[PDB]
Amino acid sequence: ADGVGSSSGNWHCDSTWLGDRVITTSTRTWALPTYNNHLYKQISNGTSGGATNDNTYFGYSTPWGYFDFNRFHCHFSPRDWQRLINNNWGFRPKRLSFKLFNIQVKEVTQNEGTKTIANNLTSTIQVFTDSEYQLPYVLGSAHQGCLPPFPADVFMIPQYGYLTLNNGSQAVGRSSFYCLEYFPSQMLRTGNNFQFTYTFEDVPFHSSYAHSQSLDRLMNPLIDQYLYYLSRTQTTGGTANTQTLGFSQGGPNTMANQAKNWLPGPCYRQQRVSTTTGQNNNSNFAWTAGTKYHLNGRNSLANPGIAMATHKDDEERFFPSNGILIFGKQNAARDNADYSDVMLTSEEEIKTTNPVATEEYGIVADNLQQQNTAPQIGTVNSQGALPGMVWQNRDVYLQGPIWAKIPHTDGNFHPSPLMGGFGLKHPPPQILIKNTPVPADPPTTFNQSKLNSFITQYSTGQVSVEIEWELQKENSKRWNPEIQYTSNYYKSTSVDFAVNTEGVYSEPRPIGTRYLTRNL
Amino acid sequence: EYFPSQMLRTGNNFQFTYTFEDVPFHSSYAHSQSLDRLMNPLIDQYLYY
Repeated sequence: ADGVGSSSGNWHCDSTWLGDRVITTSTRTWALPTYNNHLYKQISNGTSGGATNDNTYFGYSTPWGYFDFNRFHCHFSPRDWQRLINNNWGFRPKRLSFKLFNIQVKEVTQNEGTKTIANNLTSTIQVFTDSEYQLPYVLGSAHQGCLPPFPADVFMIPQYGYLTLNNGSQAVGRSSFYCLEYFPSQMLRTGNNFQFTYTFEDVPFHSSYAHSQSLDRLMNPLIDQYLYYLSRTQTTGGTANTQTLGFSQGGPNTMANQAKNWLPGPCYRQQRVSTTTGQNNNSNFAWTAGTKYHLNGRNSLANPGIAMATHKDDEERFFPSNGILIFGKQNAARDNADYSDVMLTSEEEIKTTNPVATEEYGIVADNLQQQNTAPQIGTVNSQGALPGMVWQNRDVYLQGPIWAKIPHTDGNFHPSPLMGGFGLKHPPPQILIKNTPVPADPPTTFNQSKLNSFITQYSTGQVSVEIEWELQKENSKRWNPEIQYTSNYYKSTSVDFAVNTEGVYSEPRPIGTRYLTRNL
Repeated sequence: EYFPSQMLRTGNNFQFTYTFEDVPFHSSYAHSQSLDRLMNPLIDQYLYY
């Protein structure tokens, strides 16, 4: 049975590689504190305080907390991530299991200056999953508070909150309030455990590979085309130079002129920034020159935006202003961190199919030329979908997110999340957890006011998550060797992806998925 | 007049049936959230700008 003196689960951290499948399992130790002193609170921000209109909000913070494993380093060790990206053309999630076990509730009393902590054996926690998607879904915004990448670390559970419609700092009639105690929930004492299972819906494999061809090079280099293009509008001669028409076939020496079947993907142009700072304009342009969208009178940066190549050849010092993912190095500051404290990703691989984020999409015609008027052209800085476009998605990273919830709407176009990962109409459900309030002694004459005098408590336990992943094997006939992700050979003060002398785990660099190649 | 047609005198009647093809439900509702507000208001992101 389950009692005070027996454990309700075991520690599972493992990975198993079987054929076309890999199964990861992770266990961590968590600590859960009481939030808001058991209260729900209205929160808002408005111009009155001095915020700009672009930052206003209205919402609620709750006493509850939630579990989040939406980063890949929750499930994969760095060596496992190497096995995946060097050997496979793609992967996708299939199913998951979740367990919550070995739960301990503790009470802390304050007397004079000294603080003491004891067990409370009869207290509970409450847990439920939102399986019908009835709550605002705050997973998928890339918040802090996921399970830690390193299995020995103990993490704090984050507080749940949400936003609803606002006008300035005020609410409107359509604004919704939610009470989370209004769902069914399971209550657990120190001997109880909790578990559920979930199945992923069909989703396309993430493409982990780069193309070894480019979209404008798909032709046979040895042969002419049978089609023709207009090669000459004027006679080339001694003196006159009158109007003429002349035509040529496309061939090996004019590839720019040949007829083609396909177009590069869409473009929304970003401003370019150099990591060599003396090359940048001297001014503070991050917001005023930023790439933005405009919704209901608010301006919001398109960050990272649609997938575009970070730079062209030999340009690596440049990046789009708001167009890339940027991670932190360990102990990086929250505000105004220096360039040496952060890690910049590069989407450079998709340069074959996708326009570079800092250039125009192309050129079109402005006017109607004639004998009287010379022709004029114009530059295309944003281009939506054209028939014949092909494109790649943004890459995924070991530090980065896995899935997002597709918003429930009448229409969408190519619902792949812009921060990267798998779009899901029915994502893995969110998991809510709370300490049950325990009153301090009531008065001995009746009073109708709600009791707000409590014994301070927190809880701890273990959590397990297990995901099964499907693999897509690499089939290539390429003769020469591939690029692989590898560790450095040379000696160093510390080992990458390990602890230091102080005990702190760190991740030296971001690692994407695209190493193997494939024909376009 | 180049199609087949049914002719009716004062005692006759006419009828037919039809089945709609699968179509998505019209959405009769407004959203209570906005697209730029979907985040958790209490927590920082781990990304940088």
